[PDB]
Amino acid sequence: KIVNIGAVLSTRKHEQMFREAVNQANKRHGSWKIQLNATSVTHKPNAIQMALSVCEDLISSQVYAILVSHPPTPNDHFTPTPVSYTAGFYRIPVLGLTTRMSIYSDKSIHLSFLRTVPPYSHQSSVWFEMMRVYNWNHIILLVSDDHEGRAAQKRLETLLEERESKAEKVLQFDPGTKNVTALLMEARELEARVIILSASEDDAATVYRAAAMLNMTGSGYVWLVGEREISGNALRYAPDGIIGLQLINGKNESAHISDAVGVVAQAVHELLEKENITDPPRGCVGNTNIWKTGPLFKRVLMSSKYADGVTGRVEFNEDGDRKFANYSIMNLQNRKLVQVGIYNGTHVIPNDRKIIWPGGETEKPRGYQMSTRLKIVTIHQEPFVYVKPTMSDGTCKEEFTVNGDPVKKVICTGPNDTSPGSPRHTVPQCCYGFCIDLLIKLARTMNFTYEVHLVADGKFGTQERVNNSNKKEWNGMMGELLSGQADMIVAPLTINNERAQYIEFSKPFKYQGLTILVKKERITGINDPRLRNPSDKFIYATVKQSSVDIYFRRQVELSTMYRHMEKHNYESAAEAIQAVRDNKLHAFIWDSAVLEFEASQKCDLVTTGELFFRSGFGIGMRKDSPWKQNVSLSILKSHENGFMEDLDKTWVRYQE
Amino acid sequence: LNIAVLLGHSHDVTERELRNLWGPEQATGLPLDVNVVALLMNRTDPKSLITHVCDLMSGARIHGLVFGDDTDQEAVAQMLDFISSQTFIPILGISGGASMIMADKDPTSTFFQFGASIQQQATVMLKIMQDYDWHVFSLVTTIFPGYRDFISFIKTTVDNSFVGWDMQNVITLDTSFEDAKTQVQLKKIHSSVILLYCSKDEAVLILSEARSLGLTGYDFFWIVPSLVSGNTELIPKEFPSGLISVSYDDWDYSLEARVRDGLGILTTAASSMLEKFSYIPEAKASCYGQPLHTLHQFMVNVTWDGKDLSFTEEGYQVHPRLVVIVLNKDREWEKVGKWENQTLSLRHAVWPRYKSFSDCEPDDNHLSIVTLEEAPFVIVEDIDPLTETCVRNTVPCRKFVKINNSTNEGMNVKKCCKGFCIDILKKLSRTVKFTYDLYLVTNGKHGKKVNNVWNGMIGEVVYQRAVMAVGSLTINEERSEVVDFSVPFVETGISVMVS
Amino acid sequence: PDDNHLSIVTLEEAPFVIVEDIDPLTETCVRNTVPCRKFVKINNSTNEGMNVKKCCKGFCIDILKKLSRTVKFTYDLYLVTNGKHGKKVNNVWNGMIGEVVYQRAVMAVGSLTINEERSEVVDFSVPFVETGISVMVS
Ligand SMILES: *[C@@H]1O[C@H](CO)[C@@H](O[C@@H]2O[C@H](CO)[C@@H](O)[C@H](O)[C@H]2NC(C)=O)[C@H](O)[C@H]1NC(C)=O
Ligand SMILES: *[C@@H]1O[C@H](CO)[C@@H](O[C@@H]2O[C@H](CO)[C@@H](O)[C@H](O)[C@H]2NC(C)=O)[C@H](O)[C@H]1NC(C)=O
Ligand SMILES: *[C@@H]1O[C@H](CO)[C@@H](O[C@@H]2O[C@H](CO)[C@@H](O)[C@H](O)[C@H]2NC(C)=O)[C@H](O)[C@H]1NC(C)=O
Ligand SMILES: *[C@@H]1O[C@H](CO)[C@@H](O[C@@H]2O[C@H](CO)[C@@H](O)[C@H](O)[C@H]2NC(C)=O)[C@H](O)[C@H]1NC(C)=O
Ligand SMILES: *[C@@H]1O[C@H](CO)[C@@H](O)[C@H](O)[C@H]1NC(C)=O
Ligand SMILES: *[C@@H]1O[C@H](CO)[C@@H](O)[C@H](O)[C@H]1NC(C)=O
Ligand SMILES: *[C@@H]1O[C@H](CO)[C@@H](O)[C@H](O)[C@H]1NC(C)=O
Ligand SMILES: *[C@@H]1O[C@H](CO)[C@@H](O)[C@H](O)[C@H]1NC(C)=O
Ligand SMILES: *[C@@H]1O[C@H](CO)[C@@H](O)[C@H](O)[C@H]1NC(C)=O
Ligand SMILES: *[C@@H]1O[C@H](CO)[C@@H](O)[C@H](O)[C@H]1NC(C)=O
Ligand SMILES: *[C@@H]1O[C@H](CO)[C@@H](O)[C@H](O)[C@H]1NC(C)=O
Ligand SMILES: *[C@@H]1O[C@H](CO)[C@@H](O)[C@H](O)[C@H]1NC(C)=O
Ligand SMILES: *[C@@H]1O[C@H](CO)[C@@H](O)[C@H](O)[C@H]1NC(C)=O
Ligand SMILES: *[C@@H]1O[C@H](CO)[C@@H](O)[C@H](O)[C@H]1NC(C)=O
Ligand SMILES: *[C@@H]1O[C@H](CO)[C@@H](O)[C@H](O)[C@H]1NC(C)=O
Ligand SMILES: *[C@@H]1O[C@H](CO)[C@@H](O)[C@H](O)[C@H]1NC(C)=O
Ligand SMILES: *[C@@H]1O[C@H](CO)[C@@H](O)[C@H](O)[C@H]1NC(C)=O
Ligand SMILES: *[C@@H]1O[C@H](CO)[C@@H](O)[C@H](O)[C@H]1NC(C)=O
Repeated sequence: KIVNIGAVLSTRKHEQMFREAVNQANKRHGSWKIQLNATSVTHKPNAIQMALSVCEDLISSQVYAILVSHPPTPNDHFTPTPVSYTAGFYRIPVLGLTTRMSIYSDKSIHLSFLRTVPPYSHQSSVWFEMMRVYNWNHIILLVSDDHEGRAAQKRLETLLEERESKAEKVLQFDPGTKNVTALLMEARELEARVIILSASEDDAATVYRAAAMLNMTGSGYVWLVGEREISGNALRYAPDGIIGLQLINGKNESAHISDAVGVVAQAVHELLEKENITDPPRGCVGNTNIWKTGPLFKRVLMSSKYADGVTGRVEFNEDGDRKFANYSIMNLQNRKLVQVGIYNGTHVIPNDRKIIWPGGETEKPRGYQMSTRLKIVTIHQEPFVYVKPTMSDGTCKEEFTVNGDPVKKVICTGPNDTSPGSPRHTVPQCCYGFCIDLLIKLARTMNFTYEVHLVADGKFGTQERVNNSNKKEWNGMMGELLSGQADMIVAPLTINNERAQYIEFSKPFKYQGLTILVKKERITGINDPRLRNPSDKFIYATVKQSSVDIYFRRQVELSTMYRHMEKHNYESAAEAIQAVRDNKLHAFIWDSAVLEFEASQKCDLVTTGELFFRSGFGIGMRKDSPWKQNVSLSILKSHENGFMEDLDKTWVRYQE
Repeated sequence: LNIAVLLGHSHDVTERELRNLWGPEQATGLPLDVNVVALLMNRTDPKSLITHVCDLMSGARIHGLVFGDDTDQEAVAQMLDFISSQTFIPILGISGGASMIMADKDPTSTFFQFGASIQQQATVMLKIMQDYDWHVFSLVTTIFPGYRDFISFIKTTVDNSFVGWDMQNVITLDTSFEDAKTQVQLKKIHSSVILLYCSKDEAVLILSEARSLGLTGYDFFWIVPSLVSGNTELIPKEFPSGLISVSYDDWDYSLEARVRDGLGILTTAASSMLEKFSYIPEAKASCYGQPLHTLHQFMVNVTWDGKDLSFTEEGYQVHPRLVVIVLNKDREWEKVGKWENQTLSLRHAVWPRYKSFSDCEPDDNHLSIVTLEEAPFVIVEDIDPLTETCVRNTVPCRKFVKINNSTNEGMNVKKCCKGFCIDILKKLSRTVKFTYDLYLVTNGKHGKKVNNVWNGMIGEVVYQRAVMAVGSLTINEERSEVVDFSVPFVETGISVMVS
Repeated sequence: PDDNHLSIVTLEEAPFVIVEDIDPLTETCVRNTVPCRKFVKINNSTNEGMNVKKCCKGFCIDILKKLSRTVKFTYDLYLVTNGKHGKKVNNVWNGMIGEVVYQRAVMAVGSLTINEERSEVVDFSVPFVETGISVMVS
């Protein structure tokens, strides 16, 4: 009765420590006839002969559990891989002791690998625990390493799924490149200042240099990294006040080997309690079959609970990782690594030392430096947003109304419609009218500046499917909203169901419905049954990728018109007005007050009598944001007085 | 180039046809030194595998490696992935354990399999579910590794469709089931289609628990990936007759066609990379005592013999060969669904019950119903190409379309029915609570006794090929003689149209 | 976890919440209506009262029924007894606004206008009908 245990080990002193741990494992574990034998191998510079030596030693040895504890002296990459693959061929368990790569967490590669150390991805758990201490909710994730950092990003999005509060922006790039300053500018432009990095040494030193070039060590900035960033040459160029994580006894090798041998020993003494016990044979002689109680012994190792340990209480999770590991939380007090906190698995306790921040005093960084400037996008709506080219040099002609009130114009930026069809300049331009003056009143109410720009292409924005993999995307003003290019859509935006699922809406400032523009012979709205089956004499359509398209796509009895007007959709409303003025159409489907304004302009343009889809123009907004309550309250304050009536007296009520 | 093709098999297949596999091929021979070496093997232990790989690398500096397998040992492909991570040898697996799916690779690794990823197989399964309009479903997974990416890709794919997949909860497990609290997770399932992601050792117990809890009706459906569908011979009794699986094992493309495609990929990469730089093959000297232009970033633009055998960034195939199989009442696997560049091609647009899981199923609610096109009653239209789905007021149907007169063979092209009688059928299915298989007639018009032979819907109902004709149909004396009618619902006599 | 017994207060108006007696011959509301109760004080001397069960129909009742058939929640509907919609009197709200603020009513399904002070003290849904102010003459 013997049990063979293999060990892949570095030194010669820890070989004696492994033999001493085998001797101590046979001390108090009963007078049973079982014994424990020790087998140790050393390094080779190339990994092929490492796997060759391991298989030639351990096929002849018939071991049960293999301990692998490679310290990376020449290279920090994938040295415990071959022993893991070799024993995972025969499904023999490998206990990794010094490696921490998250590629070992995926058991689709390593079928029979466990480890008594926690990987870097569970550091993200601590980073989630960094959010509950200071009540932080918006973070900026910068992942450098694409090898294992996607697993840490997935773990962070999994742990933030319980709060249902996503990160503000996640960024991924390639290790090795240096010029990553545009990523830093994208991290700059957002209101949050919490920066979370997981990287190797060299890319961390690169982004430390590039952040020192860009004032990112000042006040408000919060830097939160792991173990690989507080060492090497990255520690030489680390910004002061940084918060890092460190493994308590993570390189203490002797006690770690002893605790692993105790784990293996109690697993063996539990394995002898059961029957149907086999041995992994000499696999080099024609043995392609796996060891039959492989998953059984693996299930023993996964559910192996322990209360003994020199480092502490060791326990495996559902993925074979070290649970409830104590961490040190380190601060960099002017190029001095200072321990400022301890991490049990459920809670953080700081010590008597104070957490000196990267900025000025010891006050906590409320990392929401909210912007007084808001990116505003709108479309050229003729009764609402007049867009007109500048007079002399980027300036607007000061035009007066009928009462001598100066028209409050703004310097927006207007690109042309066809960028390859003509030399496209993207010149600034003048914006005024209804919604522009509403925005000027809103900026008059609350102290915030603004930058009005326009949409790249004249579409509101629809749920449009992209060609590869049939994936849904958004375009137009909503496509520029969700891409971060916009912050607040003040525009004639139609409220419906599909938009409010993704973005938020204020209370509507305009109440109107859909109606029909004709040339005057009665039509009498949508309830004319002859338009239900149209022909070449009923030529009518709507704006391409408008809200009318979605509203007619939902209602199934309006499908036939939806299968007609899809052949004649136009890019903008004014093109349809000019087409129906020359009698190239017969009707048009659009909102109420715009067509009433066009009827006030041109007497031949006639709106119909019926009315449907009584909805409201409101302000298109972002997600959870501090511009939800007071914007709606300011619109409602504009509704309770006669200011909306005065804006109607400017353009809506105004006849000609 | 210097290319070795190894076959670790059990069924004895000779090797000189692999030597002839290059001879009449490569009509435009751009490389100047191409020699293939075919080897056979019966033992797949990694010591001997690495030994033979080092012997072949010392064997006149072999630069390309092809490995086939007939067994289920998937770790051999991982050992080949480790070998390619060190010796810088492009290695292509074929079948068996040589092409079973592993998740992520290394940039030093140039090993690439012949198989489809679990994400593309999830796209396959959701395409199958889209083509039958089985919208409401459930997802049941376990703690087998590779489940978080599976559930994540399903959650992204539901959020990237116009279908509106009314999905139930995602049910996982914890341990070997006590049948106490996992049973509570299983009792909440009441929808039809269940996607099951678990290993073959677990799937027998899970389907036995589902059969013991009445989750194996013909209303229900069970679709599994290739994780449980391994050996075609090994079929336990607990598999439900009506199981739909997907695997890339094709009986039309054997191992010889696969190694021919692998040699085509290797010769295409060698002849196309030679046009940029000449001295591309630079093998490692020996395996004892330790590059700019590699084929790791050149494998994307490959096309040999018309086959689009392009590769992905994760190491998979862009257009891989998938096979959609079912489990019939004969307890065997039948090849059903084949594949286009992107979409599915079904051999049977008619999906029958596959009712007999065993003899313990006495129920009956499906009704074979034929109709006929009438312009105010039954409007039959093409399916919407934007969604590949009949719009919600319409119902799916088939039409046995024949392109041309002399050929009797036709295709059951799926179309969408709407109108008045379709609304009547939907409200009857709401009230009486039954199902149906609505289809069209190709014999002709409503009904006429052509020499003691009825045509159209009357010929369907009298000869019992259709259960009832819910579609629009006039009633007169002889029609009331041969079949039976219901109460009338619309005052339809005759009339005369004039100016 | 039982967080769906939603207590809902409503207000008597003619075009929206038609509040009728139950049928005395059948003791059952007709099935196109909903049940409700009203806390009517019988004696004027003290604060005793009874919850008389009555029937409700109309426009907002159909909105409540379609919400109950779409979102699939239970609802416990009752009339307000303190008076009209509500007004801040001595910094004390009353009406449906008071029943939502003092947490006896979860939501106000009945007909209710929107101004700044209500949007301060409670939160409205989206508007479903264009109802401003208006002037009736002959
Ligand atoms: C117990 O382990 C020892 C040490 O690994 C084994 O002794 C080795 O046996 C091999 C047999 O080929 C010899 O080549 C070595 O010289 C021995 N060890 C040394 C000095 O390196 C021993 O065989 C094992 N006994 C068993 C079977 O339990
Ligand atoms: C951490 O490193 C220290 C270095 O001293 C080690 O701890 C001692 O190890 C020796 C040899 O095993 C023991 O006799 C002592 O009991 C340990 N220190 C104490 C508690 O006095 C060890 O390698 C690592 N782990 C520990 C136990 O801290
Ligand atoms: C680490 O472990 C200690 C126990 O040793 C945890 O202390 C418990 O914490 C919870 C929540 O704060 C309390 O309700 C219990 O009363 C505590 N029990 C004891 C015995 O202390 C501690 O929370 C963990 N994390 C740290 C370091 O705070
Ligand atoms: C929205 O407007 C309200 C108006 O009351 C603002 O609330 C006040 O602002 C201060 C700012 O420090 C807050 O402390 C208080 O909640 C309010 N005043 C007091 C003393 O009651 C609110 O800040 C505005 N929110 C934004 C910025 O949109
Ligand atoms: C490369 O380096 C410069 C250095 O300032 C950096 O600003 C920029 O992002 C990169 N390219 C340029 C010159 O735009
Ligand atoms: C950093 O801050 C200063 C503030 O005066 C300003 O010149 C600029 O934003 C940055 N200049 C550098 C690169 O030091
Ligand atoms: C354990 O071994 C006995 C004797 O070889 C065998 O009969 C039995 O099948 C095994 N255990 C199981 C699987 O019940
Ligand atoms: C962490 O440290 C505390 C204090 O020494 C100890 O009680 C606890 O058991 C440790 N946990 C582990 C698993 O190291
Ligand atoms: C945008 O529009 C005009 C007219 O289409 C075009 O000539 C020019 O490229 C742009 N603006 C200027 C500079 O006129
Ligand atoms: C404008 O901002 C300043 C600085 O934060 C603040 O003092 C003031 O109250 C704000 N409001 C006005 C009056 O515009
Ligand atoms: C996808 O196809 C559409 C046409 O349906 C085309 O406009 C678009 O350019 C294609 N690709 C992109 C960039 O989405
Ligand atoms: C396995 O293959 C080798 C090489 O072909 C051969 O020498 C050996 O005899 C085979 N083993 C058996 C038992 O067939
Ligand atoms: C691949 O090469 C061919 C050469 O004709 C050509 O289709 C094109 O240049 C390339 N296409 C891709 C996908 O790079
Ligand atoms: C793939 O598409 C091409 C046309 O681009 C077509 O010729 C070919 O037949 C398609 N392949 C399949 C499998 O249908
Ligand atoms: C039927 O006729 C058309 C036109 O001649 C022809 O293109 C088609 O191939 C024929 N179909 C067959 C062969 O059944
Ligand atoms: C044969 O079928 C074609 C349609 O595919 C049709 O145009 C033609 O009239 C048919 N021939 C006859 C006379 O049956
Ligand atoms: C109200 O009070 C009167 C006596 O004053 C009594 O008769 C009556 O029953 C009371 N109302 C009730 C309790 O219904
Ligand atoms: C108050 O007094 C009157 C007297 O008839 C009677 O209706 C009842 O007692 C009370 N009515 C009210 C207001 O409930």
